[PDB]
Amino acid sequence: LPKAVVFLEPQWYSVLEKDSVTLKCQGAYSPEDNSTQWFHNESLISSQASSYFIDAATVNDSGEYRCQTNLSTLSDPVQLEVHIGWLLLQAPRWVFKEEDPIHLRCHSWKNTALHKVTYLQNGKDRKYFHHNSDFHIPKATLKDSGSYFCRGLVGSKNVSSETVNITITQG
Repeated sequence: LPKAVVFLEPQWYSVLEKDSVTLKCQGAYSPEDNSTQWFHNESLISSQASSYFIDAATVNDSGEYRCQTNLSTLSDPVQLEVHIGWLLLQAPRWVFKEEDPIHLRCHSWKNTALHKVTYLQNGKDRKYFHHNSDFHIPKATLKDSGSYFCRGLVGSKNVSSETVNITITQG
């Protein structure tokens, strides 16, 4: 009767190439069959462990991920997106409820450092940071809906991220 769940570790749905992602399956097992079945898009993959680890993500790792065990039925789809760029604005989801926490992160490419970071909403500055820190909105309002992106300096390069559209619902 219980359904399995796929968790992303770290919580970000959108990753950049070369990033590490661990997809966890939460299900029930019986001593006879200890394996886990993983599904990429609609196709069965080779991983039989509790957690599927992607050491260095490629564009081919994008898509829907599902999992099931012998005692847990097929899980709901979990989407993973892989981008190529100097910067990326990450969030746990793109749809939030009102009074819900929003954790945004301005993530730069592997082995690169970022400074003079600016988080923007609808073309306007929300928060500036001299050094790379995350952007936290503990309680989301209806004023928090819109187009977000982050801009910063990777050494000398003035680079901006692609747009993420955040939707805020009431119920």
